[PDB]
Amino acid sequence: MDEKSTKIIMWLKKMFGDKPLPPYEVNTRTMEILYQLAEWNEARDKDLSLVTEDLKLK
Amino acid sequence: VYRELGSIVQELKESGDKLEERLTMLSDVNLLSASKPRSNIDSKDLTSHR
Repeated sequence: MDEKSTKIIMWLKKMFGDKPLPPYEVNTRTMEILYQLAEWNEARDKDLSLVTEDLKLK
Repeated sequence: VYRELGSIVQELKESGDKLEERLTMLSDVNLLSASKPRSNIDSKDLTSHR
């Protein structure tokens, strides 16, 4: 739980940049949802980067 | 007679050199027909890697 939590906090820091992370209720459910979202975003960002670079080449 | 023979040898030599250069060029592996596509993806093929 401690690893997933770290991944979420890092991911939120990346998404919100220089803006202070908004306070939210940290419970088992909110963490799971955020974790799924973080995994999904990371996987999609990777895919979109590869597509964007290819389109430049094309 | 020496000058005339000398000119003929030079012409034949220049032609010979130019032929060797062209043959070397035509023997380049990249120009030679459809070698069966390579089984491995070339490092230069960025699209297939992506």
